[PDB]
Amino acid sequence: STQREYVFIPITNSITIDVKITIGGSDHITNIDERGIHNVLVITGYAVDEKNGRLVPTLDPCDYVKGILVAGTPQQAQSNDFLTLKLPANKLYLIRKKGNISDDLKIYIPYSSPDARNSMKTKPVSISDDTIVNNIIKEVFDKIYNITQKEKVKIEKVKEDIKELFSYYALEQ
Amino acid sequence: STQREYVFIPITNSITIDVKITIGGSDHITNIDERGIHNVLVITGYAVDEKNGRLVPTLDPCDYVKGILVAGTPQQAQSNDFLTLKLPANKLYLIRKKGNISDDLKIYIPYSSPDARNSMKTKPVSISDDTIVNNIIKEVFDKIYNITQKEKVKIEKVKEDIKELFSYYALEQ
Amino acid sequence: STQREYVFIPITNSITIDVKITIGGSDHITNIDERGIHNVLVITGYAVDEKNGRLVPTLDPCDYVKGILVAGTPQQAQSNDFLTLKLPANKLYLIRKKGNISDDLKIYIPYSSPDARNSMKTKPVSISDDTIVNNIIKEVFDKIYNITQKEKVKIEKVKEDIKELFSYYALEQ
Amino acid sequence: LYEEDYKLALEAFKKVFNALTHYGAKQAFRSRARDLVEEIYNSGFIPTFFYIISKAELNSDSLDSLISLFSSDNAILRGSDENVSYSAYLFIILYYLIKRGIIEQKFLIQALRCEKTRLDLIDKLYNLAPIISAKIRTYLLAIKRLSEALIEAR
Amino acid sequence: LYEEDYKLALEAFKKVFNALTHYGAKQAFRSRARDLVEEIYNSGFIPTFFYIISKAELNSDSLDSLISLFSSDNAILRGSDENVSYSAYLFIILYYLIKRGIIEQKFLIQALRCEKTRLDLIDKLYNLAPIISAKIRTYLLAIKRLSEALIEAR
Amino acid sequence: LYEEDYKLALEAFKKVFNALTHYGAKQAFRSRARDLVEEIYNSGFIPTFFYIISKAELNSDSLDSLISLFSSDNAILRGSDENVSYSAYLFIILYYLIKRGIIEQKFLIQALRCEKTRLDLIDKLYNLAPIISAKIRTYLLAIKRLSEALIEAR
Amino acid sequence: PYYAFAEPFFIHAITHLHVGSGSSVEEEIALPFQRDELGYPTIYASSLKGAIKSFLLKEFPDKRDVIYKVLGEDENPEEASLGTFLDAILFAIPSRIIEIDSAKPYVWVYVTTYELLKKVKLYLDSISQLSNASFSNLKNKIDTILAKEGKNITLDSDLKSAILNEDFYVELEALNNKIPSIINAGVPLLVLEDSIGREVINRSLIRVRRIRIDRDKKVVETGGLWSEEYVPMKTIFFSVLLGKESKESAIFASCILRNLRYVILGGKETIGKGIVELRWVKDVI
Amino acid sequence: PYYAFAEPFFIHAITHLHVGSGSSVEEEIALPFQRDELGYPTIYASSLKGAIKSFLLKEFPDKRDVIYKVLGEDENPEEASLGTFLDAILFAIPSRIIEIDSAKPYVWVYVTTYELLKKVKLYLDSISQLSNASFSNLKNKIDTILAKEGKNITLDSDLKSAILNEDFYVELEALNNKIPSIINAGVPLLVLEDSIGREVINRSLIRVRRIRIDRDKKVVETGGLWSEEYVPMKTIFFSVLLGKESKESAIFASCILRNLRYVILGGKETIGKGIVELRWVKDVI
Amino acid sequence: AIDFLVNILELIKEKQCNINLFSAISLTSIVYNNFGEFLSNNQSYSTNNPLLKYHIIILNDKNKTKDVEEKRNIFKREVAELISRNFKLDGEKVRNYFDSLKEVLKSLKYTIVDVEITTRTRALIGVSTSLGKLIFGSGISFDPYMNLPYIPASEIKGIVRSYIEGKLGEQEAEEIFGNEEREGNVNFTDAYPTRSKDFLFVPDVITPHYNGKKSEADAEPRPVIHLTIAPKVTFRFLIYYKREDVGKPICDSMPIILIRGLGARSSVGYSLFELRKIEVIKAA
Repeated sequence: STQREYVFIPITNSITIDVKITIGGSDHITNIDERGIHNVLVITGYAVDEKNGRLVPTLDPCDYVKGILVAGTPQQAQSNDFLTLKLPANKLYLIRKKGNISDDLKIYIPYSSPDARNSMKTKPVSISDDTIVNNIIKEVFDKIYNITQKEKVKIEKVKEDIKELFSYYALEQ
Repeated sequence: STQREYVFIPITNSITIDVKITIGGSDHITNIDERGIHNVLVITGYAVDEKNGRLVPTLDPCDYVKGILVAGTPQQAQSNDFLTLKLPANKLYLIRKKGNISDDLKIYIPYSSPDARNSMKTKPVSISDDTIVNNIIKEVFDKIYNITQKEKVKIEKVKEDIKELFSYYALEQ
Repeated sequence: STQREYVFIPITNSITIDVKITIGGSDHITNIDERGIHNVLVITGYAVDEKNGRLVPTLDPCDYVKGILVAGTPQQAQSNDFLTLKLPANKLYLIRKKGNISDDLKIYIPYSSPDARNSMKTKPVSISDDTIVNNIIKEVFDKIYNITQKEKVKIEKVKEDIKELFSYYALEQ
Repeated sequence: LYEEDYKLALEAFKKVFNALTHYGAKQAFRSRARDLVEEIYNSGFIPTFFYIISKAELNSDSLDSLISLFSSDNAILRGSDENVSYSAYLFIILYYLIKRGIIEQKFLIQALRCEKTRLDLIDKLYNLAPIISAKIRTYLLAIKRLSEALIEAR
Repeated sequence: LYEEDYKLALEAFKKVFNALTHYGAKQAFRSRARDLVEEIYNSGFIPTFFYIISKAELNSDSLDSLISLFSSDNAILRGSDENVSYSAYLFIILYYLIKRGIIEQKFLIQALRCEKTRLDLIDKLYNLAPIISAKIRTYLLAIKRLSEALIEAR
Repeated sequence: LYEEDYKLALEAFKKVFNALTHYGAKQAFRSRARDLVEEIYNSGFIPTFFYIISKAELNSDSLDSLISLFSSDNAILRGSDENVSYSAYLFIILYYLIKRGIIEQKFLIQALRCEKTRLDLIDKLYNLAPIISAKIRTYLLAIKRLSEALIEAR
Repeated sequence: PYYAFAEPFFIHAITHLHVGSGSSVEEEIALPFQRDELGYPTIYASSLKGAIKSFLLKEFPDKRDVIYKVLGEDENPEEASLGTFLDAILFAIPSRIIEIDSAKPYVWVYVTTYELLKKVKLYLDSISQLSNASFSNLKNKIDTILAKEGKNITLDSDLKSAILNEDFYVELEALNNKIPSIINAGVPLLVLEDSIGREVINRSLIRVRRIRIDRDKKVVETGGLWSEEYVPMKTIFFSVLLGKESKESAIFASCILRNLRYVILGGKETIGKGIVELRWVKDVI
Repeated sequence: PYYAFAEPFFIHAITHLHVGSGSSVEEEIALPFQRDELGYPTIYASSLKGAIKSFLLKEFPDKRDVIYKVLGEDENPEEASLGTFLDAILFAIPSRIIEIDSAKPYVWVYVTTYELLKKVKLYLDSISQLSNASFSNLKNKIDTILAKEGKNITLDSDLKSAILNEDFYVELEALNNKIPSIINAGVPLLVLEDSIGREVINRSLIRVRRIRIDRDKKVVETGGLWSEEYVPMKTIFFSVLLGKESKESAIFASCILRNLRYVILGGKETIGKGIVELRWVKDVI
Repeated sequence: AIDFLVNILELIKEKQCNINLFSAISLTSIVYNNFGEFLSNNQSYSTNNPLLKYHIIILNDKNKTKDVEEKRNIFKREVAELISRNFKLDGEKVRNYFDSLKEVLKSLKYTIVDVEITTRTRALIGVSTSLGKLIFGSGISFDPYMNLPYIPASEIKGIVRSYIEGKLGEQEAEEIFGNEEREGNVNFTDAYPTRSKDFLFVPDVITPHYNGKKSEADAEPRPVIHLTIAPKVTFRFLIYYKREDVGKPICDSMPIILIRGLGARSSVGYSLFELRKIEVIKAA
């Protein structure tokens, strides 16, 4: 069928090695058309663990992690700690929906243990410091979305939005 | 508790002897206050069987019968074939509601056998032939409603009111 | 004559052994043709009696019990408490009609006594909770219409309609 | 003080938002809402009510769906887009007429069941048109607002 | 007493100021800030709120922008001036209701996501219309001052 | 007592509905009511009036049933559907003309038979055309709505 | 007395007239017409005064100080204006008519109610008790009518039956041909019971949907759709102009109130709305 | 003069016109023509002003400033419109006539009622009070007719009686056989009493039925059938354009109104249903 | 007033181009529908009216009702022939009107496309319209102020649009004719007949035997006399626009659509036209 992997985008570069697949098929729902990323993914009750950033499952309905959903499989080295799921494209909180979905999808999620050893206070982390936005472009927005620096001379239209299109919760703990 | 018996109002003399208690108490559901009949019940899904007119059960929501509700229990030689039932004073289809009901009630209804031997073809018959109105006022509104000929010289009021407010369906089969 | 059988369809599975006939004739009025049920019957002024669930005659125009018609005769051990009746195929308040009926038919109704010792306070309840909706396909709709799974691989249609099409009012007593 | 009409509009839009399954039916009900309140203000209630029942196609199949929406919550209006739009708006109006005791719910439901007593329903409505047109204004305006809020356009 | 609201209003205005990008949306927000406060206390809170949401066009993308605006600081609710300003003022009201605990924050951030609960939110607000007319006046008038001051007239 | 055009339309449609036993007749009557109004506008009320009369094909026996329809409420229009529909609509127009007092019942009933009358009926219609055409069309629009509503589509 | 002069006048609408009331949220007409304490439309005396004082101020550029004295300065004010307007009571409104019991044809008549005449009688009583300028003629023409309250009535003809605005049936009973007609206008004038006059007058307004078209593609703009609400032409409002001493006021009622016949009230004066004819009761009865 | 200039002009439909009043509920057609307070066709002055303004904005592109000054800015208006359109009174409308005994068989004929002429005279009176302009020729031609009211009148023909719109038999009588033709076309001009002219004119419009074809099966789509009212070609609407002194208004009346000849009114232009011509009475009469 | 009805047929036979055909037919419909009454009456027998004919003709000697009923069908046929014979096409009104309209549009800076099409086989246009519907049961799109049958501009625009759509995609169709969000770009006018060889209307008949019948048992003929538009009539209509890039399709589409149908029941080859002439007058 189809396989997609959601990749967190916190302010840390723990994402560089968390997938092995760059394209895999031909279409990731995360698309970029002259105006910024379209069809961005958000999940509830979840906050990330930037030090080796993985999705800690919280329960706080405010806990949301904003990232991009790309087709692939994680590193072919996991599912012993990464959540897999099969959702029929109507259970995905996609924002900036420009194109539609394939009426079903199998999703993988970079997961981590609950780590029941401290108060799991998460921190509201907003992507600032466009310098870190820069390397983030060349780290993932160029490896995966190679079309950068080939078509978009308005990378600032992808630099200005990630400073605002992506905010999340981190544990810092 | 309280007892009230249902009395159909057709244009036939299948009602003459079906009532045993005129009042017994000091109130009823049906009322007559200087403007005609009020608080009339309507029973749907049933029709008349004038040869011993009883509410023959059918399933057309349109075959209905109209009658007043006075207190009493009939003749103590029936209710082996009459509908006895208790309702919370609100599940009744009342015409010209005036006041609140006693939040409890027992109801007696002249019930006929289904008699699944012939095609039930009920026929809507209204109350015409005001000679019938006279002989029905003599049937019930004098033997029961002694308040008539005691307070109301407005026999034309109640006559024109019975000529319209009381229609029904009947099989005549 | 051509005789059909009515059946209560509540959430109560009191319908296991209550008839004699799966098909009997070459047709039940109820049809199921790749589009959901058809010619569903409604009976108004009656309610179900979940403790030995049966059609009870109340006098409220709101109490309606939808069900299906099957050509049959009940269990050859009844007519003591089943309303048998014959109608000219028009007084049938049918739902989602497909064809036309032959202008004569005899039917039976599962009757339960009015029991004028308790207020028949009835409450509305819809058929949800597929647990009871899944089996009731096998429990009645297959044992009768055994073409199920032989023509309809899309049972979910005949599963989602009964979820929404059929209902009744409930004594909850 | 009370704004009970807004509460009633809310608990009625709750229903009709959960009967129009297909999304186009929701968009078309929104179209009906944004227009029929102006029409009922200008051209009175009886003409607008006739225009609503006409475009509703109140065949006994739909009437059952309405009588079920009255009580049930798993009811679903069936039909085309515009037919269920006008059926939902007719249900809106009848819900208001019942809750505010203008009509007796027993009588209304018994009318929608039969193919004849619907005429008596329309007649009794005719006798009450001034009161109904004075009362239902805020309710219908609330319904209009809810519709244009909770439903994307076409 | 409502003497902290002069700071709460300052925070909410700072948010919705750095949130609107096109200056036309800022001037439109100023217009809304002047217009709506009279209506809230003339026509009631529920009618004005129905009007606000009806003009706000609660679609999941702008809703997500608002959800982030509650927590983020760079959030950009976009769209059209005459339509993003109403959402900004609705955000003003919701920021107040959250930060004064009149409505629970998690319930709000959750009902601003699931369409079904979005209606129960409006129901809750109906059950808190008297309370949210007394508390919020000072806050909204502070927002009015700030709007007239910091956003240059059109 | 004077009855508005909608009240009169309801009162007439009631008895003309309780007089078309067969259902094909009902659907044909609906098909009439939905276009004879546009035809009356386009081609005048007198041409269309006598077109309805002719196309009714009364035959002096169905004419008796039509006349009985005024007096009784048990009468039944008889004939073929494509003729019973036109007889029903003819009765609709006659009920209007009589009730509004434009033309005496004796005159109309005396026409439709007794060929000598029909021509002076034409002349009387040409005298009263401004009286009738003023609002016959808004009386018949209500009939169109009632027929579209309470009669299935064939 | 308190008031030096009292000039009751009528306001006949030449074109349609729209005096804006001010929008709201629960309004269902974007631009409504100024209603009064009982629903009927009126003109608030503020709009009357502002419109007139702005008209006179440019149609009489010589004596721009008599006006400023009677109707108050616009710069630094140091005295209360000597002139006093009054809320223009709706006097009589036209309405389409389809009449019975008369072949004598009318395509529209004048309609007024008893409550409106009671408010006008209030105005007249107060003014006659506060300015010594009595109006026995008009006051009795109105007392004769009010002596017939609770019963529809016709003045300028005999109808005995009519259908007003296509909906409402009335059985008029002519008061008497002995009443001299209030403002002639040829057409009859009905005085209706108020419970029916309310619906008639409401039905007699003019609601009109307008749109706004994009200026580069000939298509409507989003949000460019509303409704307005005019009173029809030939509508009659009745107001009173009141004045005090300080003979500038005396000039006003001799040089200004005689050359004042046509003004523009309300708004939409680029849609040709608001043109108004003032007819002083002083010389109209 | 409250008005620098008054420019009464006629509006002759070249093709049919649709100036719609939107769909309603109390009326049977789906796209009726703009009616008035009396029930006759009209052109709300908003429609006139919008059409004319858009037209001559895209026609005279150099003089945008004058046009905005006299008609109104389209954005951030710092000042009102110096120009005023009055509602277009229906002057004369064609009608389908059948008549024996004429020296010439006519196919159609113009038709007017006395109420329309009263409204025209009212417009002329009002603008003659509010301006230096006076139109004694039109006023004379009009009251020459109005004197002979209370009966049907034929201006220039020998039509004794006729049947208008195959429904209304009218007995006519000539006026003078001398009075000039206001409608500069030898076609006769019937002027009927009201209550018989009201229908004859309401019934004289063109209700055409249109459909929408289901492109896939090439039949009519479901619910894709409607009617529309047009107004016949050569219908005449009288209206007045007014202006206040600005020295931009003077320029507006100095070349623009001297070069305004044809415009596109109403909707459905792509069906070729908009074209219309203006006459400028001041250079017609 | 009734004399008008009695004399309307004489009127058609004498004026023949200057009667209002719409009102004439709507008035003679009253005759047709009260036939027996207008027949059995002393009509002030006029030697020149077509209804005297049915007093001396005798059909079905014994029965009278069936005699009248057959006289009525003969009268319907005679009415159809009468309208076809007398009412012919004067034509000059249309030429003058179209010349004036062209001058007008040229003043408005419109690229004009003058088009004249000739009808090949007798055409039916606006069969559901109302002209003779009261008599024949089927009308013709007739303009009762120009007093000439016309093709609606909407109809021509719609046929052209359907063709250009099936040719160049709905996207391009809307780029030319406009969608629900922007105006069109091509304007059409109604088509009026300029010149005709001999007739304008000619009668015709349709006779459904087995239309909507279960079997051969309920089948029967059912003839429907009705007017059509005679062959060789040459209609004319304009097309104008300003976006000069839309003429190219209109040039191409026009000669192709007309070879197919342009009116009703074209499947059986009725409303077939020839593109007589296309003239263009650029906006310069």
